[PDB]
Amino acid sequence: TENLPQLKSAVDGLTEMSESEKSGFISLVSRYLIEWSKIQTPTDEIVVPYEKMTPVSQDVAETKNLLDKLVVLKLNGGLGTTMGCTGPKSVIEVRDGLTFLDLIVIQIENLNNKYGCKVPLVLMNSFNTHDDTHKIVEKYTNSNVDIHTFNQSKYPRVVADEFVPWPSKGKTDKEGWYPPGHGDVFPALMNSGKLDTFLSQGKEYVFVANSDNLGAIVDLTILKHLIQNKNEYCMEVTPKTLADVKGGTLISYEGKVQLLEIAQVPDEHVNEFKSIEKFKIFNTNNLWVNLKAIKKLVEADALKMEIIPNPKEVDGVKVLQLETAAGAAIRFFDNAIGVNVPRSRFLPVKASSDLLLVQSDLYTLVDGFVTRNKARTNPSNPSIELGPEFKKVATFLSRFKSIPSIVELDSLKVSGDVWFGSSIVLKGKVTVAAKSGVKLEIPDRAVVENKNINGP
Ligand SMILES: O=c1ccn([C@@H]2O[C@H](COP(=O)(O)OP(=O)(O)O[C@H]3O[C@H](CO)[C@@H](O)[C@H](O)[C@H]3O)[C@@H](O)[C@H]2O)c(=O)[nH]1
Repeated sequence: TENLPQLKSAVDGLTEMSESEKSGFISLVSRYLIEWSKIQTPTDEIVVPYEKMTPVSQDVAETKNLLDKLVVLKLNGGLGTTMGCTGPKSVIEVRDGLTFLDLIVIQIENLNNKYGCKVPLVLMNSFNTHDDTHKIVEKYTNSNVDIHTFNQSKYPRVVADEFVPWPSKGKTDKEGWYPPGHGDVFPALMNSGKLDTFLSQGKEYVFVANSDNLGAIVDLTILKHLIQNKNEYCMEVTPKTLADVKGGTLISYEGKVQLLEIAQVPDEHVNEFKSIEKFKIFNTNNLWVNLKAIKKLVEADALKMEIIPNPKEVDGVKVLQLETAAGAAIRFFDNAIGVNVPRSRFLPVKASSDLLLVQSDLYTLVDGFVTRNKARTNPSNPSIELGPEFKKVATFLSRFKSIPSIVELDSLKVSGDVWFGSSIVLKGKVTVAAKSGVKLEIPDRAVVENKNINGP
């Protein structure tokens, strides 16, 4: 529906929304209420190859000067629900009993203890993760890193049929609201005052990343490039692969580079994105942004990102949750670029199949970094697919007495009730399928190479 003044009225009726939230929400709604025959590929001048960038000098002074201007920030608004875990997704243990946050903290600690810098870490969480995060972060109280947190905007989900805020019908508990996407990082950094708290200290850029992307580590070649070339925004993209279905690509449109996402794509064109031909790059959501520019553009209300409707059905009630993507803000910044980086900077962990990959001998932890085995000569990881039986992390761990060796694996598909013993080795293309009513136990020490195991 589209009665806007009617919508504003109800929004102001919702007392728990702060004034700044009511405003930002109404602006989104207002704007809510793609000539494919023009889409272009960005030139190499706009999307710079990382290998062409100049590394820092041997004098640590240059490193300290750059680090003294930096603030690191992570995206932590999500829960561990997909992987059968309660709490923030960042607090799931990924490698060696260390959580995603623990590894990110170690990494920055290693930076601060290494260079004598005091780069601060900022966590942007959601109401669906704030208090739990608040509790966990205290563990790092004496760590050599200042951990800052803040909550991004809390907006009312909108009932789609009648177009009114769900809280107005009385859905005022947690399921009545939602965080408006990571694009909200810009106004929320302002609303939180952290931006002004960092500007009063000297920071100039924020490195933004998904909390569950293990490949998102600080890269000095990239930070250097933005400083010397005055790039106010840099989006790390990676070559698009068959695995990259759900996400965005960077495109040139109207002579500027911009994120292209599914809502903007005409019906008769959805598989071309999926292709490996038309679009050859894919956003990793590792974003580098200039802080003064964020302040300037948020206060001027310039960040007009495309809306992502994300519809859901809760308790039966079909609702709409309008959101935005951080990468879509790239078209509003000056001298903005994409940098095409190797997939080692893009290791998302979204299912227990990814944990199998990261807990196996394909990787090891090195000073807080999940480091790929170099004995793996072929860059690509093995494709791993596990049935629902492996969905909950605890059940996944119960089903692998030890994580099997997969350095020599091309692909593993597991289905049905399957339990694995310790010290197993898997090579090539492997499948294990237990039929209904059957439980399959892979004994300890088994070597499975290019085999289809369909029963005892
Ligand atoms: O309201 C929200 C929405 C998400 N997140 C966090 O944002 C991160 C990214 O979200 P996620 O759903 O994992 O990914 P998408 O938003 O689908 O994609 C992002 O990340 C992909 C790289 O993994 C890029 O290709 C896409 O351009 C970029 O939008 C996660 O850590 C979330 O915790 C928030 O902080 N707040």
